[PDB]
Amino acid sequence: PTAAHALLSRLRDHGVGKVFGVVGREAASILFDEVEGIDFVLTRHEFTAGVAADVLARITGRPQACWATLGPGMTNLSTGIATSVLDRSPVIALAAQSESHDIFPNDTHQCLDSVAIVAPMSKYAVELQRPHEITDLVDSAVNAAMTEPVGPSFISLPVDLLGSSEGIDTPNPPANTPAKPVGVVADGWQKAADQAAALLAEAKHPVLVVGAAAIRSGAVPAIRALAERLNIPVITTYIAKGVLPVGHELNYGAVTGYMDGILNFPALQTMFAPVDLVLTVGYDYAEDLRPSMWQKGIEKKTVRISPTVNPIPRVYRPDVDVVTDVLAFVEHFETATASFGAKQRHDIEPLRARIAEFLADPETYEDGMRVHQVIDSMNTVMEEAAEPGEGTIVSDIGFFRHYGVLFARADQPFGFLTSAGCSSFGYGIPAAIGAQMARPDQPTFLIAGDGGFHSNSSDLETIARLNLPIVTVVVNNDTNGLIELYQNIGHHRSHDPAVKFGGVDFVALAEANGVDATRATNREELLAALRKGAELGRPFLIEVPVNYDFQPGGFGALS
Amino acid sequence: PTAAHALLSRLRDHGVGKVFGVVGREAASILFDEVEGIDFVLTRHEFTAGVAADVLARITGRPQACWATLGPGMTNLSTGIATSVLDRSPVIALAAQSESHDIFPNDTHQCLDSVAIVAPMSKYAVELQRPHEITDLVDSAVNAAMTEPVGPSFISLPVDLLGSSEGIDTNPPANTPAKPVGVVADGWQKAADQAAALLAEAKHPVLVVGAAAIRSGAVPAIRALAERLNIPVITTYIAKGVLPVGHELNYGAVTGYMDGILNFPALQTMFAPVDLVLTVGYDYAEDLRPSMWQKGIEKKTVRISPTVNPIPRVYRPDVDVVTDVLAFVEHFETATASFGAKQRHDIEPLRARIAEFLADPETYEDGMRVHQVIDSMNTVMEEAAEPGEGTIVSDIGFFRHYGVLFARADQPFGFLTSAGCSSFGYGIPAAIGAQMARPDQPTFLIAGDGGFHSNSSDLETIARLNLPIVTVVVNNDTNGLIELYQNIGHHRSHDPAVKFGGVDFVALAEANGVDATRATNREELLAALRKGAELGRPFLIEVPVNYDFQPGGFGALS
Amino acid sequence: PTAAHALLSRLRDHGVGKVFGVVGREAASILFDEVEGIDFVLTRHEFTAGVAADVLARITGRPQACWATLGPGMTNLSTGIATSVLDRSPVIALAAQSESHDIFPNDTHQCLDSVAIVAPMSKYAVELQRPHEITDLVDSAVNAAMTEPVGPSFISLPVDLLGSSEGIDPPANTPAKPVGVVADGWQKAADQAAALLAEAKHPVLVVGAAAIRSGAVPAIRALAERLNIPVITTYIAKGVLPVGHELNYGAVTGYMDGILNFPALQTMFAPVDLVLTVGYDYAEDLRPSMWQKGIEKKTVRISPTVNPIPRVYRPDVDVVTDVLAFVEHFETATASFGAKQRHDIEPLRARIAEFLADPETYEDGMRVHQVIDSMNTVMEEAAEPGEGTIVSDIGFFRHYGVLFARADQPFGFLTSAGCSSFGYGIPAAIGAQMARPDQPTFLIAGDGGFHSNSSDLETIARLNLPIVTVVVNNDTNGLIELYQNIGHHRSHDPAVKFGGVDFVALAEANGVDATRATNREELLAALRKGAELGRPFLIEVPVNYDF
Ligand SMILES: Cc1ncc(C[n+]2csc(CCOP(=O)(O)OP(=O)(O)O)c2C)c(N)n1
Ligand SMILES: Cc1ncc(C[n+]2csc(CCOP(=O)(O)OP(=O)(O)O)c2C)c(N)n1
Ligand SMILES: Cc1ncc(C[n+]2csc(CCOP(=O)(O)OP(=O)(O)O)c2C)c(N)n1
Ligand SMILES: [Mg+2]
Ligand SMILES: [Mg+2]
Ligand SMILES: [Mg+2]
Repeated sequence: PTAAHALLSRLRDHGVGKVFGVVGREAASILFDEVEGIDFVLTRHEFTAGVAADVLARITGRPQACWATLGPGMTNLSTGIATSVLDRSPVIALAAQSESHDIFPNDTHQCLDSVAIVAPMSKYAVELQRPHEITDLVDSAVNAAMTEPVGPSFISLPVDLLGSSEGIDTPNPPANTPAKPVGVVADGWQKAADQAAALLAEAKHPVLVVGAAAIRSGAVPAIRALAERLNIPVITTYIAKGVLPVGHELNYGAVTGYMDGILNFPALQTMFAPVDLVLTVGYDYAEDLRPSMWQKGIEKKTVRISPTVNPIPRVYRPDVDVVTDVLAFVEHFETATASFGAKQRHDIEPLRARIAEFLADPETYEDGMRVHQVIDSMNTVMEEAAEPGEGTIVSDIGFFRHYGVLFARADQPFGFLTSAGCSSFGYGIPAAIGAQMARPDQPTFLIAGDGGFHSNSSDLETIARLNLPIVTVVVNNDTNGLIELYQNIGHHRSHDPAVKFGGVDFVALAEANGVDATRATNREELLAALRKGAELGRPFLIEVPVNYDFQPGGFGALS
Repeated sequence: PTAAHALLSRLRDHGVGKVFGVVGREAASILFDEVEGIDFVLTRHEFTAGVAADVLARITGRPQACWATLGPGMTNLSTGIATSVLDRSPVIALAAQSESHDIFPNDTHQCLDSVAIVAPMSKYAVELQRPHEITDLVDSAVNAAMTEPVGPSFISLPVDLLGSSEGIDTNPPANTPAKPVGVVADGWQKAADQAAALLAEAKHPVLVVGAAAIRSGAVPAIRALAERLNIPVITTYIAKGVLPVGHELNYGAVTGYMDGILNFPALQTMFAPVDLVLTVGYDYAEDLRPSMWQKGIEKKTVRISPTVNPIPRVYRPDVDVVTDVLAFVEHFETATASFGAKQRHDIEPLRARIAEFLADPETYEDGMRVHQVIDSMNTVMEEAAEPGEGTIVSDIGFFRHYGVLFARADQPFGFLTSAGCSSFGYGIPAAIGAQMARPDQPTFLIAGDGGFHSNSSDLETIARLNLPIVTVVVNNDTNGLIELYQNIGHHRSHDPAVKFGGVDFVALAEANGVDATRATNREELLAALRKGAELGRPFLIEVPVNYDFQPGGFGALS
Repeated sequence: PTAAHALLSRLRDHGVGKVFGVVGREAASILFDEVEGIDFVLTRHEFTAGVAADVLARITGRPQACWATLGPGMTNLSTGIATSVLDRSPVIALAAQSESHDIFPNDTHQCLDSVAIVAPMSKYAVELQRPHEITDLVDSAVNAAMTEPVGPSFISLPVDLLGSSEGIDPPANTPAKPVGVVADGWQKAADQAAALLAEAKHPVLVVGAAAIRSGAVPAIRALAERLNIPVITTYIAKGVLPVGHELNYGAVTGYMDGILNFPALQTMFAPVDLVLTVGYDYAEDLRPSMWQKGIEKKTVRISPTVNPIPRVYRPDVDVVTDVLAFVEHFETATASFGAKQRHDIEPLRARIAEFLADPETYEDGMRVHQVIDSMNTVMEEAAEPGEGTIVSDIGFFRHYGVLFARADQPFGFLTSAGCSSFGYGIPAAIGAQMARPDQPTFLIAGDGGFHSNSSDLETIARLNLPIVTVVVNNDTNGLIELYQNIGHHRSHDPAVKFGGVDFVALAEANGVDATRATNREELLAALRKGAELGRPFLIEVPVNYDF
C-alpha cells in the first residue's frame, strides 16, 4: 500500500473521480485501480488530458486532475497546464520523474527539471521527496489551485517514491477543499463599493462588463437580479456568455477586438460610445476584453471589482478599485443602491440588427459556406436538442472562433466554451470531452478550423472510445486563416508557405478513428447533418468547406 | 527592413536554409520571404517542427532553426526543445512573445514567462529587448548551441520589436563552428596514456561508442583503430552504423530491454569476458548505463568525453579523459602504435539468437511479430539503398527496442531514434528531417499505434512536402511498453491506462493524401515495402502485431 | 560517522585544509573537529569568510571552502559567492538549511530557498537529499568550480541530513589547473593571429588573470621579450612582469587620465595597431573602449571560453583554447619573426614617476599617490625579491593602487575587479597572508569600505596575521561623490558623507595596535614599525581628493 494509493486516495478526498492522461513507465509504480471511485481516462496526447481537466474544473467549480510521464510527458502536459494558468481553472497536474537517486536534469535519460520548467506557469510546483508527504502535497496543491486567480498546481513524482510504502499507514485528515475559490479582500472595500454606488447614482448609461470570475464566485443570479432592477446592460467576455439567457433585453452580447472588422460595422462604438460608467465585474485582462475596447465616445468612469489586486496598473487604472469577492460586492451594492431606480439604457439595436443579418444570410456562395451561416445552423439545432438553459457549443481557436464569440448561442453560463487566456489551437476536442462529461445529458457541439482541429485530431479516437456523443463541425479552408489575416494586416499580402495546407478529408479522418461523419456544403445539408448527429447517440463529425473574404484594413482595434 | 529581416539574414549567415514551425499572429511582423535562401516549413504541430530541426542538425552537423508563436506555441515547441537538449542537437528555437510594453506573464492574453520556462531545458535562453541586437543574440545562441553537450538555444521575440527597424542600419563574419566546441582538461594526454597502459594489459577490450564520437568526426579513425587492434565495437542506439553491416567487429547495439526481448542472456554474452570497457564519447542520456556492461568479471573503464563527468554517483571511470574524441583517438593511435592485436571475445551465440529472430518463419494467429516486420524492412532497404546509404527511423515504444537490436544501419545515423528524450510521436518529424538531409536516399519509418497517433496529423505535412518516406505502423491497439511495465510492477494489466479502440491507419493516411495499404504477413509486407520504395511519393503500411511479453526477463531495466 | 565527517573528509581529499565561516545551529550536526587536517576559521561576518576563500583559491590555484548557517547566514555568504563568480575563483560554498522534512521557504523559521537564490551566481548549486551522496556532490561542485570561467559551487545542507549516518560506510582527481574549452580549428585561428602580428608595427599583449591560471606567465614573458612586445595588464594581472621591466607598460583603469592630468590612455594605445587580449575576461573591467584610442586596431581574443559578449567585443581573430597551449603554438608560428619597434610611452612614465615623488605637504591631509609611494618603498624593503602582497579595497583610492602599486609577482597586487564589493580588503589580506605566510602583506582601504567590514579586525588579531593596514580617511564615500559630480555637476552630502571615525581607536578596540600618520615621514615610520612588528598593525591617514 504505497504512495500511489495515498495519492489517488487523497485526490478522491478532494472529490476527484477522474484522472485524465497518458501513463508512461511509472505504471510499474501505479496501475490506477488502487482506489475505488477514481478512474483513469487515457488520451492520445497529454495536452488533451490537461485541457479536459481544465474544462471539467471550470464547469463543476471543483479541482480536477491530469497525468503524464517524465520528460516529454510533462512538457506535453505543460500546454494543458498553460491553458489552466491563463484560462483560470483549478487543476492538479501530476507527472512522473526519474528515480530520486538518479535525478540529473538533461543527463539522465528522459530527465528534465520539471519543477523549474512548470513553476513559472503554475500556482504551486513541488517534487515529492518522502512518500507519506504526498497527502499534504496534494492538499497544498489544491489550496494554491483554488485561490484566485485559480490555476494549476504541479507535483513531480519520482517513480521509486511513487511505488514506496515507506512511512505510509492505516485515517486521513479532512480534505478542506475551499467551497468556492479563495480571494483577496482589501480593507475598506465596502467604502470603495459605496463610491462605485455614488458613481452609478450620477450615471446616465452604465454597463456591467462581466468576466468568468463572476461565475466562479457564484454571482450570476445576483448580477442578473441587480441588472434587471436597475436596467443596466450586461456585456461579457467570451466565456461569460450566457450569464443572461438568449433573448434577454439586457443581454447586450460579448466583445471581441475582432468584431468591427468581422462585421464591417462600428460595433465597439455602438456598444460603448454613450456609456459613462463601466463596471468590470470580475475583471481579468487574460480574458482579452481590454480597456482600449471600451474607450469609445464620451469620457467614462470605471469600477474594477475583483478578488485580486490589480496586476496591470500600466494598462487599467480604475477610478474605483473594489478588491473583494464578486458575490460579496454585489450583495453590498444591492443594499447601497436599494433606493435607486432604473436607468434609461442605451440603444444598441443597430448592432443587434447587423448581427441578426449575418446570422440570416441567405446567399449561396460559389466557394463554400460562410462561418456565420454555419453557426446559425448550429444554433438552430442546439435550440431544438437542448432543454431550455442547457447545451454547450465549444470553439477551438482561429478566425472562426471570433464568429463564435459574436454569433454562438449560449443559454447558460459556459454555454459557449473556448480558451480566452491561453488560446492553444487543438483546444476544441478536449474542451468538448470535458464539457460532455460535466454535462452528461446535454448536447455538446464543437466547431473547429482545419488548422487547429488537425493539430489535435488524433483524440477523435478518445471520443469514440468513451462514446461521448459530441457533434463536431470542422470549417475547412486549407489555411491557418487567422494567420493569413495577420500577414495582410502587417504586410498587405500573404505568404502561403507560412499558412497554407494541402487537402485533408476530415470525414474520412473521423471514420478512421471510428467516428461516423459526413460533408455538408450548404444550410440544408448542414441542418440535416447536425440533426442526425444530435440524435445519433454517438459522436458525429461534419466537414464544411468555408471561405472568409476578409478586409485586412478593418482590424485596427487589435493594436 | 526590420529585426525580422536581421534575424532571418543572420540565420542564413550560419548556413540555415529552412525554418520549421507554426506561425501565429507575429505574422504581422514576419512573413518569411524577407531573405532569399531561407524557406519556411509549416507543420501541423510545433513538436514536429522542433524534432525535424533536431534531426536535420544531427545529420548535417549544422545549426538548424524552428519557430512558434507566443504562449501555447512556445510550450508546444518545448517538447521539441527537450528533444534537442537530451538528444544533443544544435537547434536555434525561436518564439514570439507579447508586445514588450505588455509583457505580464499569466495576466496578458497568451503571455507566459517563456525564458523562465525554457532556460532549464536549453543551453541559452534570452528575450529580445532592443531590435538591432538580434544579430548578436543569434550569435550567442549558436555559440552555446555548438558547445558540448550540444543543445538548443532559445530566443523570445516580442511582436513589436520583431517588427521594428529602430537601430538597424544597412554584417560581421558568422564564424560558425564546423564541429562542436569541446571541454578539454589539462593533463588529458597523460590520462590517455594511462588508458593506453590499461589496453596493453587487457585481454578482451571493447569500444562502446556513442553519438558524440560521430559529431566529433571520429568515425573513420575509430574504425581504423579497432581494425588494427582487433577491438570489438559496441554502440548506443544511434551510433548504430559506425561500422558497416557485416563488419566482423560490429558487435551490435545495447539496450536494457535486450535480454527480455531475446529471452537470452545477451548482456552476459556481450560483456562477461570483457576486462576493459572504453566508453568513447560517453553520454548517460543515451541510456547505455554502467549496470548494463557490469556483467561477469570486474572490468576497468575509460571514459572519453568532451565534457566533465556530470554523474560521478553512477559512473566513476578508472581513467577519465576529458577532451575531443577525435583528438583522443589520434593521440591513442600514437600511444598504441606498437601494440599487438587482441584476441577478441566470442558473441556468436548472441549473433545467432538475433539472426534467428530475424529469420522467424512462423505464422501467428495474432498478427506479425515486430522482429519479422524489421527483417522485411531491412531486406527492402538493402535493395533500394546504395551501399552505405538509407535511413530507418524509429518512434518510441516496445517495438523501438526491437529496432535497436534488429534494424539495419549501413552508415552513421542510419538508424535514428530519440535516445535521450524519447517522446512518442518522434517518428514523423525525424523521418522528415532525415529525408530532407538525405534527399536521394530511402527513408523508412517504423512507429507503434500509440506514438504514431500521438502526432499522426503531420502526415499531411509529408504529403505537402512530397517526401517519399515509407511508414510502417505496427498496431496492437495498445501502449504496449506501458502494459509491460504494469506487469513488471504489479504482475497484471489495467486496460484503462493502456488500451485503445481500433484506428484504421490506412484510411487515416489516405485522409491526409498519403497512399496506404494493410499487410498481415511477410509476403504482403515485402510487396508493400517494394511498392512504397519505388513510388516516388510517401506511403504507409499498417501491420497488425502482438508482443506476448515475459515480464520476468526485464530485470536489467532497474 | 556522519555526513559531516564525509563532507569534511572529501574536502580534505581535494586538498582543503581550512573552512572559513560562521557556524549556526547546525553545530548540533557538525563540530569541525571530525577530520584531522581541516581547521575552522571563524569570521565576524560570512562575507569575510567567502572572500578569504576566494583569495586563498586564487593564490594557491586550488579549491577552497566557506561556510554559513541557513537563511541569513546563506544571504550574507552570497556576497562572497558573488565575489567568487565575478572575480573567478574555485570556491566550495556550504550553507546549512532547515531539516529536510521542514523545508518551507519563507514560512519555516529561517528557511529560504537557498538553491534558487544562489544558482544564478554560481557554477553549480544543489541541496543534499541522501546523506551518503555528499561525497559525489562535493566532487561535482569541484568539477564545476574548476571549469573556466572558474567560480563557486554551492551545496545546501539540511541539518538532519548533515548529522545523519544513514547509508555511510574513491580518488578525488582534483584538476591541477582549470578545465577549459577548446574550439576545433583554434590552431588555424592562432596562425591567422601570427599573420596579423607579422604585419603589425606596434602590437601589445593585454594580459588578464586567466593567463596566470593557465600557467603561462613565463611563456608570455619570453614571447614578449623576444619580439619586443609591450605587456599591459588588468587590475589582477599586475606582476606578470617584474617591476622595472622595460615591457611592463602597467595596468590601466578608466580614471587614469583624470588622476594624472595627462592623456595616459592615448599615449598607451593610440599608435597600437594589434591588441592581443591574452586570457580576456570582460569581468576584469578592461573593456574594448579602453584600447579603442587613436588608429583602428586589429584584435586577437585568446580564452578558454567561447566569447560571451559579441555585442561588445568582436575580435578579428578568436582563439578559443587553453592560454598556455596558444602561447606554445604561437611561439612556433612566430619563431623566425623580427622583433618590433615598441611605441614610446616615456612621457607617461616620467609623469607617473613625478606623481609618486610629489614632495608637497598639503594643509588638508596626504594625497593618495603619496600614500602608495610610501607603501611601495617599505614593501620593497621588507619583502624578498619577487615577494609581497599589496591588497586594495574598493573606492577612488583603489585606482591609485591599480596605477601605482608595486607588484613584483603574479597576484602581487590584489583587488576585486569583477565584483568590487567594498569591505573586500580585510578578507583579501587574510587570504593573502595565509597563502604567503612568510611574505609581507599590506592593505589599503578607504573609510567607507573599510568600515563596511571593519569588525573582522578582531579576526586578524585572533589569527595573529601580521597584516599592515592603511586606512585613507576623508569621511566620505568619495568615489560616489565623484559620480554625483560627473552626472549632476554637484554633490549631495546625505548620500555620501560620514561623521568622524577614529580608526586608530577602532583597531585598538579589536586588539590591533595602531597609529595616525599625517605626512610622508610619519607614514614611512609607521609602515616600517608595522612591517617589523610580527603582529597586525593599522595606520589611519587623513586624505583629500579635491576634483
Ligand atoms: C499552439 C498554437 N500554435 C499556433 C497558434 C496560432 N493559431 C491560432 S489559431 C490557429 C489555427 C487557425 O486556423 P484554423 O483552425 O483553420 O481557423 P481559421 O483561422 O482558418 O478560421 C493558429 C495557427 C495557436 N493559436 N496555438
Ligand atoms: C510524450 C510521451 N508520453 C508518454 C510516453 C510513454 N510512452 C513511451 S512510448 C509510448 C508509446 C507506446 O505505444 P506504441 O507506440 O503503440 O508502441 P508499443 O509499445 O505498443 O510497441 C508511450 C505511451 C512517451 N514515451 N512519450
Ligand atoms: C557592497 C558595496 N556597496 C556600495 C558600493 C559603492 N562603493 C564602492 S567603493 C565605495 C566606498 C568609497 O568610499 P571609501 O572606501 O572611503 O574610498 P574613497 O572612494 O573615499 O576613496 C562605495 C560606497 C560598493 N562598491 N560596494
Ligand atoms: Mg482554416
Ligand atoms: Mg502499440
Ligand atoms: Mg572615503
